[PDB]
Amino acid sequence: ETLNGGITDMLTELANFEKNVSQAIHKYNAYRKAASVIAKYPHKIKSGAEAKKLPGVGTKIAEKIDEFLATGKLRKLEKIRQDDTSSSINFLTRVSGIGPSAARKFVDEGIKTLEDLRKNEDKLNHHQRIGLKYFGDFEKRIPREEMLQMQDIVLNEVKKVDSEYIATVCGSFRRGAESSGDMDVLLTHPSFTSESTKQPKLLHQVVEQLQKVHFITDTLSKGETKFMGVCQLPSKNDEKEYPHRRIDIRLIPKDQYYCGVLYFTGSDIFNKNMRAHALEKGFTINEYTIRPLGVTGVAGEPLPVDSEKDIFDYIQWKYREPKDRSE
DNA sequence: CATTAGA
DNA sequence: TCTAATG
Ligand SMILES: [Mn+2]
Ligand SMILES: [Mn+2]
Repeated sequence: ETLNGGITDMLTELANFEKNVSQAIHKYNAYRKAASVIAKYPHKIKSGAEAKKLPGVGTKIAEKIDEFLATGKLRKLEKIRQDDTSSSINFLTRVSGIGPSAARKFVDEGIKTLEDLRKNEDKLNHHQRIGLKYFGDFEKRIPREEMLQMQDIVLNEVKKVDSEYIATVCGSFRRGAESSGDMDVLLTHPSFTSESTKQPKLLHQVVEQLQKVHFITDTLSKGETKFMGVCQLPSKNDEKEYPHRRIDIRLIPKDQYYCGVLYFTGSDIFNKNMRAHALEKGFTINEYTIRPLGVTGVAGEPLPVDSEKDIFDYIQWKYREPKDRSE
């Protein structure tokens, strides 16, 4: 957690680089498993060979550890850290819609900067076009104060269109959190569930409503169950306008909401931890259901959930307020 | 780990 | 269709 900090940190720097700049999935995958185990190691790794003893650690990585242990730096790390090309990929990538793939391609063509990005807006698809348009705002964190306003609006329309609609703003926001990165609204309705063959409109309707009133500004991607967009709070009695916010709305068949919801609320740890328990407690939990574990090894049969309660109950846990889903 | 765009 | 990208 800190005894091996630098070693894992470097390892990650390296890993990340292969995966992006180069196309070294293997090497890349190599660095992480490596970084993964040394992290778990209970003792200050004093040397190559020492780490070396570990699974995942080969000759190449050890060697790196040696140099870094020896001197407070890594050359190869130093070389990349400097290099404009790799530098450029790291950058372009920030644009919503630009993955490494395209990052590299652009680079190749010579699009390195944000300006260059503009002068060739044509080279970019809508998503990436929007990404660029909202580049500053896309980087800015969302104040709960703002999150509170947002959520207010959504909930209002949703209901206006259909009273039968169930919506949940999940994530960090849900979990109390001071700021959040983008809004995630979980959505479900009674006339939609596991079997009931769709009702795309179910998604569509609201998407519209939101737009209609100007909450939704742009569309990043929209399908019959998941829409990805951009939103914004009505700029008051002028002198101050609101940054553009990433927002994602998803349709869920009523019969999987809470698992769904439960889930998204996290925290990643809480999840796992919750999930680990369900296992002893004779169950299985995953993004949509929870099924009783059969002794033969495995077993199926989705239990019936009406609230985040039912689930706790199931694995007979303490119902944990989202506030404290922290771990 | 899955859903949407794209070309 | 595959491949990319966000989550
Ligand atoms: Mn979020
Ligand atoms: Mn999101």
